[PDB]
Amino acid sequence: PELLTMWFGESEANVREIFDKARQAAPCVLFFDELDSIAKARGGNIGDGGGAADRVINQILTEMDGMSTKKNVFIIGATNRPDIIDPAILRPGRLDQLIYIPLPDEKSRVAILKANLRKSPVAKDVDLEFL
Amino acid sequence: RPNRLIVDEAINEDNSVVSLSQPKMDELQLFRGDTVLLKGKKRREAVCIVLSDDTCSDEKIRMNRVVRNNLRVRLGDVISIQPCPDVKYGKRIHVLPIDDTVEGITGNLFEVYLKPYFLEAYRPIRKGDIFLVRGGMRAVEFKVVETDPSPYCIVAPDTVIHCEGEPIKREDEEESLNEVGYDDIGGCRKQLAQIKEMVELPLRHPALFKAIGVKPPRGILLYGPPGTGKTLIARAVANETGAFFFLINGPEIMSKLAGESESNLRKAFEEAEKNAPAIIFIDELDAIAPKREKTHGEVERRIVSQLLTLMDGLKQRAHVIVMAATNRPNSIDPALRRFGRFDREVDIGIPDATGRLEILQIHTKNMKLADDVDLEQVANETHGHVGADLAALCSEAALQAIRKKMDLIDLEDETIDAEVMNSLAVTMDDFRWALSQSNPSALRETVVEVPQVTWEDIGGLEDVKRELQELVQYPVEHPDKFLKFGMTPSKGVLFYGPPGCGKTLLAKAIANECQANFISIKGPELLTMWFGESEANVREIFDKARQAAPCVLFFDELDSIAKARGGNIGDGGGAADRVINQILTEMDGMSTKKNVFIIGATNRPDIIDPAILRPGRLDQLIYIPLPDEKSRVAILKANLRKSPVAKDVDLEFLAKMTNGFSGADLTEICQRACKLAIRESIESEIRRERERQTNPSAMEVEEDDPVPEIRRDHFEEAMRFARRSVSDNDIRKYEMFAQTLQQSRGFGSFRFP
Ligand SMILES: Nc1ncnc2c1ncn2[C@@H]1O[C@H](COP(=O)(O)OP(=O)(O)O)[C@@H](O)[C@H]1O
Ligand SMILES: Nc1ncnc2c1ncn2[C@@H]1O[C@H](COP(=O)(O)OP(=O)(O)O)[C@@H](O)[C@H]1O
Repeated sequence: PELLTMWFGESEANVREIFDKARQAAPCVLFFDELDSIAKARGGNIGDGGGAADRVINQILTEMDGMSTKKNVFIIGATNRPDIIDPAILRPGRLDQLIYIPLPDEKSRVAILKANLRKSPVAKDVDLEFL
Repeated sequence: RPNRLIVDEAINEDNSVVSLSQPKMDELQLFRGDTVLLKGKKRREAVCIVLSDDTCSDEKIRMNRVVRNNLRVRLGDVISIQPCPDVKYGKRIHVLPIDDTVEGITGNLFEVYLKPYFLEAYRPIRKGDIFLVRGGMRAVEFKVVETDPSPYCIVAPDTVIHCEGEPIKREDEEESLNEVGYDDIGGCRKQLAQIKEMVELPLRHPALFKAIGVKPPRGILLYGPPGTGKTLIARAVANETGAFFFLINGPEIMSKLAGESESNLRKAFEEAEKNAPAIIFIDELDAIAPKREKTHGEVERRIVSQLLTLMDGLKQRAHVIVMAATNRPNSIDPALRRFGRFDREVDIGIPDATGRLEILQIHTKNMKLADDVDLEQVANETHGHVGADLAALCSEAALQAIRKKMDLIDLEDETIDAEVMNSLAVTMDDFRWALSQSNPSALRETVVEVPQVTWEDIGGLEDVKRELQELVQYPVEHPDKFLKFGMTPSKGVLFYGPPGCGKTLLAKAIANECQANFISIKGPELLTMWFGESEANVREIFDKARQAAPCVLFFDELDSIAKARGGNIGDGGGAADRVINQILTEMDGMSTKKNVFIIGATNRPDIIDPAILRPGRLDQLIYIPLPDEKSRVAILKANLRKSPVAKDVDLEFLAKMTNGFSGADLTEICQRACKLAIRESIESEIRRERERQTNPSAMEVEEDDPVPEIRRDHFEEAMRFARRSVSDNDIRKYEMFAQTLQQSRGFGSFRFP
């Protein structure tokens, strides 16, 4: 939502201020949730906001290129659809490593339930492993 | 000491009655209708008649303004009650009026005023008091100078009165009952309660407050549409609590020439600080402290800086309270809303129908109404008006009534007569004309109020009623269990189904049952904030919604985004998703504690962007089925209850035959049946005059066949062209969108324990 907010009007000020805030508070783990939102938005009938999409992607690319490697500021991005994203990002000096996150199965699921149902009551009757 | 009690505002209008709670009534061994002696500051004694009331507490005595001005006390003071059953009958009196309430009367004050007041009243009186009697058009107050036996006596049918004598002057202790009080404000009960809560202690008890050593409020903002009566509220508080109300105009200070304007403001603050606990009222704050962009000149910046410095110069020891009045809180310069300066904000909204009723009731206390007055109807008809407009309405209705009959009454040369200004009875023909010529001032504003739809208005939909009652009522009624069980309450509900199934009625009904403010937003408004600016238009709406909690915000036709974006235009998509992005942004940011409930409505759910349908956001979906032959009988009863019903009723083929009708076509069927009835009635009337124009006196009496009646024939002339509002194919697609979830719900078999 914030990415699209700085996609329908201005594009430059917000990226500069957010990267400055991230750099000044080092160390930090900057997070870019739903990096595919712009690609999903402009992939439909809408075909006018592409200029601002170039603006946003260019800002992200430029103030990743301008970050000194001595400063400890990571960048993490999560995308639901990887293929339609810009392949310029997946270049050395930018987001390079790709980690695949599978769907939890069986033995992971019982741990998921154990973590979730800590809550305050209990379930001493039904067996977690069965479900 | 079982005598000391604290005074409080009463409800009864009679001057010589007070309200006591039953335990104090029993403990003091006093009976109903007797006389008791009351005493307070400055050694003032009064006589009154005890009346019962369970609402007041033991320490709380309810008593109205005239007795208070007799006792020379204020709210929250301490008075003591003593038994007085020895009061005897009376004798010669010399009741006299005051000069500044009798100018231009010149009438028989004995017959017009005192006789109605003392007739079957048995009101006791005491020497040296002031009592106010309501009459023809003004307020008249009389004073007693002596009586026999002195001072106590009760007016009896067999006593001698004299209203002859020159008017006396003011007692010189003010005590003017013609000023404002708490009874002159209506429709703003909650806001007045808040103001009393946050102002009464620093002004009434300064010594104890400075003893405790806690920071008092230094500024209060009142913002709302003009004419709602903010200055009235400030004046009422200042007069009743006891203060030195000092008013500072905006334009008057602004237009004072050269750089001398600051000197007046500084002198005002320095003079207010040196007198007493005061209430400085800065009127039209936005006139002298506007936004930074608007301050083209340089004197405005100097004035604003002077105001800020003077406001900051309120070091600890200061009983001065600054109150400011303004329009919407966007014109004020942001630097004024820091801490130490104006921080508290109170919203004085436009009154609703009930509030209009109390305003009209207040403004016509003097006027002599007729027996044809229907003030509740006028209040129900006058939506979109503020206090000043209703005051002007009453005033010019009185002028119309006096104008209609003025030659016959005595126009004299300089004064009036009391008798002639008593048959003046304003009637509904005057008020209808008054409404016919009047321009409302508010109109195009968002209105928040309790909807009047009751659960019985809607028919059927028991499952949806149960789900809504579970979802909205439960979190606010038993909060502890939610916290103790891990469960974290839900935020909103999205409705979907065929159009015309009554989603808006259900939302209004649930808002009424939950007893919370309702705010409705229409599709056209969303389209308006589409084309152009969408930033603030989704900002002040949420600000108002959050400020007036508890609330049930309703979004109608949320699907218009895809309805208009979808097509051959495609260029409105940017400003389009601006709106949805703003909705998501300030709907994911609301605190879970806030009890602001969001409800969405749509009829083409497949095209809604699935970003909204996520956990934390609007998640629960309730399907509203198209009513069919189960419940249309209830719908028809609901929408034909108001009309003068019919004979033989439907209950039958009328409802039975139709299968697949929404509410809209049933309502239009009712409208068409009533239209046919009206057409028949008017045609019979026109025939009656077209027949009697050539006839002599035919003992013309009330026989005109005017009794309303809508027989089966009218309904027959109605269902001959009714149409199926909802097409059959729509059901398929809506139920397929439901089937997506239901097939995702397919796995439901009971597993092993
Ligand atoms: N109970 C009431 N609520 C609101 N307004 C009222 C009430 N009683 C009287 N009024 C009218 O409201 C007017 C207030 O005038 P004004 O000071 O201009 O209001 P504001 O300054 O808030 O615009 C008075 O002239 C009075 O006639
Ligand atoms: N008990 C009822 N059930 C269903 N509809 C009703 C009922 N009573 C009245 N109606 C009609 O339903 C309409 C409500 O429209 P609304 O539900 O807002 O339309 P939409 O569902 O398209 O938003 C009213 O105009 C009214 O004429």
